Amino acid sequence: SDLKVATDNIVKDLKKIITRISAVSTVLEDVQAAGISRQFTSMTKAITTLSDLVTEG
Amino acid sequence: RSDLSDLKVATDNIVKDLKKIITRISAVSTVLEDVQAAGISRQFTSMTKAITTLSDLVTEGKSKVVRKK
Amino acid sequence: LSDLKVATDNIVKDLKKIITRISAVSTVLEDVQAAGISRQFTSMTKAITTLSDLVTEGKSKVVRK
Amino acid sequence: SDLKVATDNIVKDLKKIITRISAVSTVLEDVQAAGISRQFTSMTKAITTLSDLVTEG
Amino acid sequence: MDVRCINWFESHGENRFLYLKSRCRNGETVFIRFPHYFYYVVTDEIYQSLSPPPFNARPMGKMRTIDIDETISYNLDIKDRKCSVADMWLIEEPKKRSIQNATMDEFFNISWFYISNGISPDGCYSLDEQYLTKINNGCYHCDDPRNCFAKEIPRFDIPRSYLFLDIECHFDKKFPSVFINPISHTSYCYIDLSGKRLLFTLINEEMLTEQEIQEAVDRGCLRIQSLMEMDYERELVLCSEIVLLRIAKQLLELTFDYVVTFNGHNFDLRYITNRLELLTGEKIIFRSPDKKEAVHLCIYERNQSSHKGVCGMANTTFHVNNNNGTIFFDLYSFIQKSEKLDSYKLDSISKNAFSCMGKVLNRGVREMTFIGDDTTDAKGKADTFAKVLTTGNYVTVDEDIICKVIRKDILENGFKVVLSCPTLPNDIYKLSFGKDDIDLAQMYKDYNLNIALDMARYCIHDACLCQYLWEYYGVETKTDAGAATYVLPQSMVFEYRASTIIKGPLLKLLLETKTILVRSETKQKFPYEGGKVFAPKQKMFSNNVLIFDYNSLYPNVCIFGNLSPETLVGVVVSTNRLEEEINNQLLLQKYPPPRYITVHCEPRLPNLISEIAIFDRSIEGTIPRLLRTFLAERARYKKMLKQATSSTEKAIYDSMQYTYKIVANSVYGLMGFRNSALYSYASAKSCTSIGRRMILYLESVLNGAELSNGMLRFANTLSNPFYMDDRDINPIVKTSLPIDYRFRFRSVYGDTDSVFTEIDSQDVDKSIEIAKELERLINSRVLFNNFKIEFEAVYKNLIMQSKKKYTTMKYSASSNSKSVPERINKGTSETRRDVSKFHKNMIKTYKTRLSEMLSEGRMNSNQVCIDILRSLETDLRSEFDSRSSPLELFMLSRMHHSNYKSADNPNMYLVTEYNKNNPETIELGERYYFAYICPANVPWTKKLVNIKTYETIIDRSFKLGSNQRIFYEVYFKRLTSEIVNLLDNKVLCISFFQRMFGSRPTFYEA
Amino acid sequence: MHHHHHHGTGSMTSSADLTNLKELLSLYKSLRFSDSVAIEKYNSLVEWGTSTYWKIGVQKVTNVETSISDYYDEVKNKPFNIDPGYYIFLPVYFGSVFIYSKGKNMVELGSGNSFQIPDEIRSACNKVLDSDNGIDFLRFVLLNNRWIMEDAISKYQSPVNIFKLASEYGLNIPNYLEIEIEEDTLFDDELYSIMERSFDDTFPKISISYIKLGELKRQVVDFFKFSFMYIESIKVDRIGDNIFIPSVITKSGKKILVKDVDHLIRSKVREHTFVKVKKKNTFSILYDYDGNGTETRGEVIKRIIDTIGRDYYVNGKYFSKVGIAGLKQLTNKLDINECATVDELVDEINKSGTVKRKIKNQSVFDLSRECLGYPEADFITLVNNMRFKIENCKVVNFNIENTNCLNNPSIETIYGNFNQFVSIFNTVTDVKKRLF
Amino acid sequence: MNSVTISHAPYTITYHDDWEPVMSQLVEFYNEVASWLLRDETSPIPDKFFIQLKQPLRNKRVCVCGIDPYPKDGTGVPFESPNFTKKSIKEIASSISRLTGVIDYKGYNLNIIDGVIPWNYYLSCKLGETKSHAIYWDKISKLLLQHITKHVSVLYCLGKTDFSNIRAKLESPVTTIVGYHPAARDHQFEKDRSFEIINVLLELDNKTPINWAQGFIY
DNA sequence: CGCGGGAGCTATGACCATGATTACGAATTGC
DNA sequence: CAGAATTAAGCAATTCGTAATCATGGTCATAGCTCCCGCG
Ligand SMILES: Cc1cn([C@H]2CC[C@@H](COP(=O)(O)OP(=O)(O)OP(=O)(O)O)O2)c(=O)[nH]c1=O
Ligand SMILES: [Mg+2]
Repeated sequence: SDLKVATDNIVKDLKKIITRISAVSTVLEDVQAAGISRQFTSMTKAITTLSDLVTEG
Repeated sequence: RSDLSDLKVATDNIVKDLKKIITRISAVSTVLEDVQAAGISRQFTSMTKAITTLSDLVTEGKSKVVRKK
Repeated sequence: LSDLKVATDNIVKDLKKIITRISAVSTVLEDVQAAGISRQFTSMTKAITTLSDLVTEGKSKVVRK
Repeated sequence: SDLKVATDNIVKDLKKIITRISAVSTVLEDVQAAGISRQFTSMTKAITTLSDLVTEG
Repeated sequence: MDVRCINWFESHGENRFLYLKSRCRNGETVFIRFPHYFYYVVTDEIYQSLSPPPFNARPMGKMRTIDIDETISYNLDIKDRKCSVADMWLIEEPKKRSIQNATMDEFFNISWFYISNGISPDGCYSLDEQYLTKINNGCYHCDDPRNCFAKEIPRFDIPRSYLFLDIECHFDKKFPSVFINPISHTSYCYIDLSGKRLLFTLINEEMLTEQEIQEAVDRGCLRIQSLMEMDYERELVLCSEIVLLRIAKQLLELTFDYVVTFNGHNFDLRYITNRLELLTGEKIIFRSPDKKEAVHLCIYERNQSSHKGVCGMANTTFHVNNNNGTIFFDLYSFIQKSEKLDSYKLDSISKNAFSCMGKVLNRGVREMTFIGDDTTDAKGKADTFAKVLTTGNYVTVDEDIICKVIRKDILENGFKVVLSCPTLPNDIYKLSFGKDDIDLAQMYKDYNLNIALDMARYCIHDACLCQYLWEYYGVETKTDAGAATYVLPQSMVFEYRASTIIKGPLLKLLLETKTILVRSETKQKFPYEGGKVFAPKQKMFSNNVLIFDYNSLYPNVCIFGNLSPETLVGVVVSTNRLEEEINNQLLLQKYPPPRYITVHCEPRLPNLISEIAIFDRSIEGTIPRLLRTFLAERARYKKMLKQATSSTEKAIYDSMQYTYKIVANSVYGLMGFRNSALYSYASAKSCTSIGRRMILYLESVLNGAELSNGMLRFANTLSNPFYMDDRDINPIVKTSLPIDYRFRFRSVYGDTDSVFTEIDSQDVDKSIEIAKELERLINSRVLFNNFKIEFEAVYKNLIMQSKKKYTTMKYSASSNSKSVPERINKGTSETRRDVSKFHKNMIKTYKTRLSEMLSEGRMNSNQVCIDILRSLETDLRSEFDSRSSPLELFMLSRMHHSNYKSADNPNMYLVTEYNKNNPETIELGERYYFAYICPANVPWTKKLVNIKTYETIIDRSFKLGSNQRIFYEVYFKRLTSEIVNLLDNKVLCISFFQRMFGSRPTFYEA
Repeated sequence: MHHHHHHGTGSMTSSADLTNLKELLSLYKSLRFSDSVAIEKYNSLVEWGTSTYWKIGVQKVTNVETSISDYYDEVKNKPFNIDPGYYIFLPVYFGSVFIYSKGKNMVELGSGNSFQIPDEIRSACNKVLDSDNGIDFLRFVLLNNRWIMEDAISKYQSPVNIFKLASEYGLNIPNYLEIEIEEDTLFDDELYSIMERSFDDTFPKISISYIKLGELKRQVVDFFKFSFMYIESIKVDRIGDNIFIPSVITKSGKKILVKDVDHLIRSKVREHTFVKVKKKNTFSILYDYDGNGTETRGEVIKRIIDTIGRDYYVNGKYFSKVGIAGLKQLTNKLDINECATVDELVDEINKSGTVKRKIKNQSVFDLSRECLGYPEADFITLVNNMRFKIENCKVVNFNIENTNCLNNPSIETIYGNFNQFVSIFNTVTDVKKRLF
Repeated sequence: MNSVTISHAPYTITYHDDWEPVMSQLVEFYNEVASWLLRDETSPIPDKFFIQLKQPLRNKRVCVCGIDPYPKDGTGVPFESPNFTKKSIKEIASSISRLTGVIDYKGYNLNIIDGVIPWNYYLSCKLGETKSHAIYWDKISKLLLQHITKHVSVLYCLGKTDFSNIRAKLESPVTTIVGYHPAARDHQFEKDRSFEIINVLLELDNKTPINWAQGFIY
């Protein structure tokens, strides 16, 4: 299961990233937060494509 | 990690690591396209649960930085 | 087929997807190697070497001269 | 058992690629030949990087 | 010698005096000159503290002094309200002086003259003659009014003198200016002491050629060249304008009791005195009865600022600077203060006042012969119509067409009139004396002798119409009762509003109850919740609704709980439920429930959660027994209304009792009014709170109440909602009704004191005498102390579109099932003055249509929405295209004031623009007709903006231009939103309103 | 009937109405540094002047942004050249900047609310305003439950003579120096640091404000570097009895000072996060920034009380811990000798006549609320959801009906200590009955 | 600074450019009132009825309004008498003397004050008569005070009885001070301190306070 | 072979226009 | 000798018009961002 352990490492890295997002996010400036919310909308688009590939095939 | 002067290098590191994560998510998606076009029989219910936890964690990380005023 | 423009566009537009999938295989392999699980890469090495020498003979056969 | 069949499908796709290049390669014209030559150098650079990944241990 | 007080009137300048206008039994007018001097009330130590002694000082006795200030007390313990009893002396000075800590400064010197000398201003007195000192013929001087005005003999009828007048002036422009336009006619109604009513009209002879002047002499009119040639007996007199003005001047300088005009201080008397100053330089000189000081007729503007909002100037009344005793009375100002009508132009007042139903005996091609008597309409309405028909010229039929009177006959018990009317099918039509339907400027452009005599007839109709409005409103009876009740001079009665007219009986009471009200701290205004209004249970009531109306609810609240500023023990407030509970229990143990009433009220401040007001009922306050005086006056005029038979006297006495109800609710409202010195926020707030708890109590008792086996039971017990009372609380009440009458009552609507009790019976007579039994049983058991209700009406087909808005058929308690109902509209489009007559007419017709298709029940709701919206579609498009209906049935109206928060308010800007452009100056408080006017090339407008910019003020001389048109779209928008408020299928209504007016319709939520 | 005017006009022109107009102008010039009491007085004078004169130049205000930045220029974060002349160097402290208006009540910058102050320090401030009527406002700072008079902005008198008179009056002033500047010298971090060391003040100073003698306008200078430090834990240490200042401890061990509670809630400080801290060589200064998280203020209160402890609650600007309340806390709040029984307490309040005046003047509920240190609005909100059974104005039984207020953790903590509140309430009730 | 022709005795009347929006209506009103106005001997000369039409309205922030000129010796400028015999300007000078602390003066003149336009509501009166030309000057007085109170910030009225209607005679909001007249009895004008109230109400409108010492004639 | 110049696609935050919601005051009346 | 002199009822609730505020959508800069070509 290379795919499963690859996605497990992906979600573990992203869990560490979201913990440091919670660390830095209280005092993120406006252009900072705009950029990281742009990247999070890119996140939602990418996981939408990934969900479409695991659903439709 | 402790006593950093400005957030700009910290957020730039955040953004660069997240570019790497977007690149790796697009990579795993576009190799999933290839293994689905190969025609091998797969069962991806646990994969669907993994992307469900992925979407919940991305929503949790997003909701704190969405809106100003 | 006339004027060979469509053929050149067709053979250009797929190879960027090819190198995108090759970088995808590289990044999934990096993701496996950074996960810490024990792996052997013998048949994959054989597949990459036969892909490489087929690519080099194609490169020798696609020369402008 | 998924990455191996993924590279096998990649090998079959490049088999189709090389057969169609050998079919059309009786005339290629110089600038598109140079473009696909730089594409093949980028291909060999990516293959060399992946070979370093598979041979680093 | 016996006199009756006609008028009280004060002179100013040099030596200052007060005068009485009085009439003896033989008919001689007798004047009594009193010294008018300032009145102040100080304590005994303050009275000895003035180093300058007063001119006169006589003792008022030991009178308690109450500091009427409201302090919220978070703790239960309250300082006793100050009750400093001190001997008080009446400081009487001819010159105004400022006294430190002087009390009772809110009252006028004239009321203080009345009450400290014991004089009722409407009373008959045998004057003790040696106190009177004869100045000259007809004028006396009384230094001691206490001993002279000691014998109050009862009423005797006096030869009361009158002068009713309007004038007409030549406007080649829209409206006459004084300087460029002459007087055409001055019509006069000279009622002297001998009692004969001389009806004469002075006609200007510079407006006619000598061929027409000698033609008028041949036709019977009298041509004069001087004052001594003038004969008052002649009906029509030709004269020059200067001689006409001298006759006007010498008539106005006569010591009449009343010179009565309509819009005449503003126009007629001002025009007469100014045109007299222009042509000959003379002025109308009013002399004092002692001939000491003489003033000229100068119409002084008087402005009353509003008491809400930004306190801008809201009403302008014009009066006459008189000092001969004549009550120069403008009926325009009086009917503006009294009546609630769309406009108070004289022809609209004649529309409303002299409206009679007329049967038809003869029909012709162009002449329609109407008959009216005691069978056609109410008794006395036909005398009033015949009285106006004695000088009337044009009669409006069914409020839409104006018909000239062809021939006049006055019957014994009604009228007989022939009208230039088109032939109409119905036999009974409404006849009113409103409009002339003429272009008066057009008749001024082509002036001849026949036109001069026609406008002489119209001018004498207006002059006698002043008398017919005088007798219709009963203004001398209203004046006498207001003078007696409000302890005010007869010329002062209507001119002041509630706050002054309270003070007269208030001063009578505070001298009787030996009490002085003072204030230490400033009065602070808080919003408080008023009387409770219940949502209607449903829109249509097929089933009969009983109306139960408290007898003067807020006065009976104030009398019941002794709600006065002076009897408020204090205000207990709590920010928290802890000190609320502590104060509640410790409040019950400190203040006993019989002697003290605790009113749980609504908090004045947001941090407070409870505001309990405590009132001492051991000694009766000045506000409650002042209300006892006012409801005594209302009760005696109500029982004079009950004994009244003619409709004119019935209308007079109904307006009397309504006025006394209004001034009793003003004794209420002055406690809610901050700038009054009777301001008591706890008393008015607790008055609304007790009225709220009483309407909640009467509702909860009547809702879910059923009648069974001759026994009436209620849902809730009959407990006094504020304390335990000695009367039994058993809802099981024995009736005097038959056993088989088993009917269930429920409350469907309640507005403040009026619970709407839906009985399940539809029989009218049965519901009426069951409801009289209910009124007796509630007044005997459910209510307590002063609280009484009256069964007013049975409401059939009660169409409640919202709160405070309902249309129904009323059957009164005197009326029966066979008796004709009176269609009562309350707050609907027919009542409201900002609603055009076309809007009222289609709301009435579509109300009739909706009522009959819902009463038949044949036809479903969605398709009745279809056909009534399609009928609306064809009616509104026919009105937009054909434009057959005139401008006068699209005229809105509103009151011109200055009370505007914004400097750039569009209504105020509209009136200022019209005052700049037009020779009409719309005064403050004037009701002007305005309509939405747009150019006619504008098509149907979907989305409506700048609606206030399309308003154009409509005048009687205003004519709609060919390029202009009525902006039908916004009238139709209001009409459509009311219509879709009436009926169901809201989604189709939204689509219909969106396709016709581009907007979502306003919808009521129950 | 014309003798009662066309429309009666008040005596606008009288001298008392001129004093009202001059007061209206004075509080119009003082709008940005007045309390809600003077704002309501200004609105009363505006509506009086609008009912009295048909227009006035000033309008009613619904809310005034309380800022004193007209007197106080922009804060310079870079070194600059100071002009020659005489200067009054005054240190700006860390706590919330308060301003004392001419209406004898204390105003909060950024909120405009009137914070409630002890009696002696209000009496000293009122006597300072009685000494000089030209003072616009007195700039104060509330840090660690201390009021330091930072500055005395006045039209005529210099603050130096104000400060010594306020120190004689009992007010707290900095050890300030007044010096000449001989030459154009770059106002750098070293001269700033020795200026701070010249300010012999134990309590933290974040910046320096200097006043020119030639110009009335004064400017705050501040040299710092912005820092973002990881947070180990959040602690409270006790500055007065039942009064706790919030404090923030980093992973390195250096302690970030926190201004008030509402600074900690507004900036949304969470453990294991980054906060904006102004860095000095001596201490750390938390920035007055708004938190960028989506967490609502009530949930920040949730998390902060959950991290610190459930029997801590928010009491205005300081945290407060609940405990078993008795006669000791009531005698400490009454500033009187420690007492064993309620009878002896009645006796000593009778001995101290001004303390007896204080017992008579405020109610039982306000006394029992202040003795346990409950807040105004939170405790009114808690009691406004409860029904009480009561004998003799004493709570025998207390119960709550609505539990929506228990989502507030301060209200929940005060509900936890409501038994001790009932005990002190019955004690103060018995005291008020036995005195009166 | 323009002149418009009048049919009657003041044939040329000179108005400043600030007065221009209301002159087309003033000529219309004056051509109907003047034929009856000029029969009576007017206390100001008709040639100087409109000499305060020459004053600009932009620099004026205070309108001081009397109801009419003096019954005798009206100079056309309100509250000016070169002989200084009039009691109204004498009490005005007394009030300003207490204001400005100026005891030495020979006359007072409100026209020379910057920011103050002395106004008479009714622009004329008969010889020995007060408010005699009221009916002639009602419309012109309304229109002209409408125009003044658009430009000035504070209106000061010198009559308690005479200016009781002044909130109806005006319809645009202006700062209106209905003060006691100087010739009023009880010395109520001595008692009131209205000229400080003018300056305080200007300070409320962020206008320049009137230096009332400019009015003194030395 | 490797990085710079250039160009095109594409989400994405900010701004603006349009229309629906709502406070807000006048007008009116009921009470 | 050359004017002043106080009044003034409350709140509830509906409708309608205007204007500030906000939901929704269209549009436009704008950074990501990714590839095509190219020149040393
Ligand atoms: C008319 C009016 C009434 N009120 C209050 C006061 C009481 C209630 C009920 O009075 P209502 O009109 O029903 O009649 P009511 O006064 O109770 O007397 P009747 O029902 O006629 O006997 O409303 C008021 O404050 N101002 C007013 O102008
Ligand atoms: Mg009633």
